[PDB]
Amino acid sequence: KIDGYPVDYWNCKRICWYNNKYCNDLCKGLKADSGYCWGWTLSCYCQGLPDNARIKRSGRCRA
Repeated sequence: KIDGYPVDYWNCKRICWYNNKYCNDLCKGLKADSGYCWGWTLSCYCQGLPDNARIKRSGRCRA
């Protein structure tokens, strides 16, 4: 059970896709039921994912 800012795959989306629920569906895939993106500049923010969740991976748009 971990919480933080999960990204997509190459961090090409500033660690946050775009819409609010747009990150909840992907976060839910990582078991992060409560997953919402800050529509401002705080990247995505989901809680309830595994310790191996992919968040704060750093690295510029890898794609």
